[PDB]
Amino acid sequence: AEQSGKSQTVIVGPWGAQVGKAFDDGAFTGIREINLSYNKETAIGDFQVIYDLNGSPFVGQNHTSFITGFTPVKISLDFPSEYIIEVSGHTGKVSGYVVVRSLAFKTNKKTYGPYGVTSGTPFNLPIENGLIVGFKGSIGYWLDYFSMYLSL
Amino acid sequence: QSGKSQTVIVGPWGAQVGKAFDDGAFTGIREINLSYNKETAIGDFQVIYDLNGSPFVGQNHTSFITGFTPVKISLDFPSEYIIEVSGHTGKVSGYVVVRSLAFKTNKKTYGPYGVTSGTPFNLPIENGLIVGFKGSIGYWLDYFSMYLSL
Amino acid sequence: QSGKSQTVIVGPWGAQVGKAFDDGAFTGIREINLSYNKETAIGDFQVIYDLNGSPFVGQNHTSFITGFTPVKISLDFPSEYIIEVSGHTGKVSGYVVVRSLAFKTNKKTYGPYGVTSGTPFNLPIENGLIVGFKGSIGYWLDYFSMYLSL
Amino acid sequence: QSGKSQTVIVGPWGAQVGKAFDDGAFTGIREINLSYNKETAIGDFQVIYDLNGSPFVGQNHTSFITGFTPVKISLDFPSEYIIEVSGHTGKVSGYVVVRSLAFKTNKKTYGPYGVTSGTPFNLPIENGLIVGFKGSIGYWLDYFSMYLSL
Repeated sequence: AEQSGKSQTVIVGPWGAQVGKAFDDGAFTGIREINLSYNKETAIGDFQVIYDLNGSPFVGQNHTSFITGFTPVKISLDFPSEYIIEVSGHTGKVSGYVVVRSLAFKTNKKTYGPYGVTSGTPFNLPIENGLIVGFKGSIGYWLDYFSMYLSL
Repeated sequence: QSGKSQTVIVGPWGAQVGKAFDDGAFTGIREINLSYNKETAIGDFQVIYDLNGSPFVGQNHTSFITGFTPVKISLDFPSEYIIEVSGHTGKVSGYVVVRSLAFKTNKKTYGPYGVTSGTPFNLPIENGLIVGFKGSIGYWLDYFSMYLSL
Repeated sequence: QSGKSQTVIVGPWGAQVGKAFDDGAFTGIREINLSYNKETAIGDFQVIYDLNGSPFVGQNHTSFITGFTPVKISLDFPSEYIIEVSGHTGKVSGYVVVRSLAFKTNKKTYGPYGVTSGTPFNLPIENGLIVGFKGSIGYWLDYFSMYLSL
Repeated sequence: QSGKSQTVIVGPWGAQVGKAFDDGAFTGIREINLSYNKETAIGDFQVIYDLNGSPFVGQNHTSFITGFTPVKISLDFPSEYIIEVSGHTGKVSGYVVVRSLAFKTNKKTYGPYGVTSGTPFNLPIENGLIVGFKGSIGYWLDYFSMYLSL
C-alpha cells in the first residue's frame, strides 16, 4: 500500500501462551469448514480449515498435534448463509504449558462445542459486524495459541 | 448500498442485548474518561477521539446514579495506542454489567478500574486499532463494543 | 504502528507535484461546495461530510484569486451517494490543473463544472464510498485525491 | 450480512452496461499475462496472484480470436507493486473496448500495450493495493474493474 505489495488485515489475539510448530493460514474470503480435534482430559489438538476463496473452497493445511489420542470433529457450515458470530474458549496449563484448552464456535444458526476442557481462563470474541477469515497460531502437543484475521 | 462507511465491530461484552450509546468510528483515541465504583462496576464513559489529526470530543455517557470515582486516561497519541482491552463482567443487583476495565497500550497499563471479579474477557490486537466505542449505560455500564480498523 | 487509522486513497489527478489541503476520512458526504471559471479551471473546494450521523463542516479551501462561480451540491445523504467522479486536467497559464469536475450519484449527475477540455479522467466506484478529499489549491485546483472505503 | 468478505472495487472502464470474468480478491499480484494487437485492442488477460505468500494462478481469460502478441509482466513481488493503471477505451468494429493498458509500478513502467487512442483513463493509487481483476472479454477486453485494499 505504502511499503509492501502484500495486503493487510485486522488480526485479534493471540489467546493462549504469550510468546510448538507455528502456523499462519493468512486471510481468505470466508469459512466453509473447521476440522479440529480435542481430548476431554487435556486440550485442543489438531486444527484445519477449509476456507472460501472467491466462491470456491480452499483447503487449508492440516496443523497437527505431535501426539495422538484426540477426538476429531468436523464443523461443516452452510456457507455463505451461515457464518461464525462468536468464538470462545479457555486457556490454562497442561503439563506446565499454557495452551488453548477448549474452543466453541457460535454461528448465526447454532453453536458448535465446546470442545475440549472448559477449565482455566475464559476468553470470548463476539463479532457484531464483520467476519473471521483466517487463523494463525501454534501447535505442539496441544494448540498453544491462536489469533484470528477479521474483515468486512 | 447504505451511503455510510462501515467498519469491523467486536463485542458486545456485558449483558446480552439502560441508555444505548454509539460514538461511531474515528481516526484514533486521545483520551478516555471513565468512572468506577469499587463495590459495583463501571459507571460513566466518555472519549476524546482523534479525527484526522484534531481532537473530537465524544458525548459524555453517564450513569443514572452517582457515587463513582472518575479517572482520566490521557494517551500520547499517536505514538501511544491501545493494544489490549480487558476486564470483567458479572451481576450487580441482578444485572449483568461490565464490572472492570483495563487498557494496555504499547507504553503502559491503565487500570484495572472497578471490581475484578466475575467472568474475565480480553481483546488483544495483533494488527489494527480501536477507533470507536458503543454500548449501553443504566446504573452501570451494561455492555460495550469496539470499532476496529487498520 | 502509526496509531492512526488508514484508508485507501486514489489519485492524485492534476499536477504531479498552491496550498495543500487534506480533509482526511469521514463517514460519508452531505454537500460539496465548489467554484469554477468557464475559461480557466476549478477554484474553491469545500465539503460538508457526514461524521457518524452528524454533519461535519470541512475547511473552505479557497483560490488565491476571485472571479469564480459557486455551485452547491447538496446530496440527499445517506440514500444519495456519489458513484462516479470525472473531469478534465490541462494546462492553464503553464500550470497543470483540474479544469472540470462532474459528480454522478445514484440519483443524478452534477456538472460538468468548469472547462471540459484537456485530458479526461473518471473514477467509477463499483463497490465502496468516497469519504474524503485532499489536494492543493493555488490560483486553481492543482490536484486532488479521494479517500475510499467500504 | 453474508458470510462472504467484500472489498472496494473501482471501475468498470470500457463498455458500460463477451464472456464475463471475475477473479475475486487476493493478497497481491505476482505476474500479469496479457495479449494485445497494435491495430485493435487488448485481447487475452491472466493474472498470477499472491495468496498469503504463495502464488495463485488465475484462470486464463481468452479472446474469442487470435492474432495477438503476448506479454509477460513479472513483478518482483513483494518489493514491486502497481501504483498506477492507465489505458484507453474506444470503438473497435462498433464495440466499446479497452484498447490499451499500461501498468506503472514503484520500479518501472510496463506498456502501453495495444492502441493508445480513444478516451484515456487512469487510476493512480496513493495508498493501497490492487488485489484482483474482473471484466469481460469477447473479441477484445470489453471492460474491466479492479479490487482495491490496504
